Amino acid sequence: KAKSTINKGEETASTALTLSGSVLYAVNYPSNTRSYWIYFTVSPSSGVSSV
Amino acid sequence: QQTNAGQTYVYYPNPYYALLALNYTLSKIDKVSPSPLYITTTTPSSATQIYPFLAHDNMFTFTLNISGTLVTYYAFVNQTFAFTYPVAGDPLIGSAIAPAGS
Amino acid sequence: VIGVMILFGPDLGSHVFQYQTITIQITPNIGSPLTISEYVYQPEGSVSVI
Repeated sequence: KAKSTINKGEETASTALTLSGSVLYAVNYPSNTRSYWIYFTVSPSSGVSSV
Repeated sequence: QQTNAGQTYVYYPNPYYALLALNYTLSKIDKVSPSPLYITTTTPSSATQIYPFLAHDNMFTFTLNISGTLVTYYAFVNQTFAFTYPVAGDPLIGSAIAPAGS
Repeated sequence: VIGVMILFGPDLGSHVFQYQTITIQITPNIGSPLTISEYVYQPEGSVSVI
């Protein structure tokens, strides 16, 4: 149980995301009344581990 | 007051317009017994006669031209104080917070 | 690299995030979560980069 705990702990300090790429916000531009969507890209923090 | 994107921006176009506003608030909005400023169009000669306490307060005047008639005012202040009012682009009215870009 | 797109519905699409703060958070099962908080002045171009 302790061995399986260190394994989970190491995956905690190693797994993370990062925002690589600006965020886009869409809206009816001539008349700012209604929003449409939002888009952005995410990647693991470093080449450390999957997520 | 201007409206766009569901929000209503307000501002006071002049320091004198903001003074007259502060007068009404101190009088009726929040019931404060000592009012720091009192603005009246009555000549300060007789205004002092009816209100004896205004004889010790600093006074500055400012005039306005409403409907062609030159209406003058007399602001009496009894204590050195400062106040703030929105002057450009403040949609969050009623919270005392200066948003970014205001 | 993974793409994310948040589509708005009728409940929220009737508001425009102008002079406001937006916050999004992605929290997987195992690992630390990512919070993204921005401030939007005014939308322009029909695709605002913010």
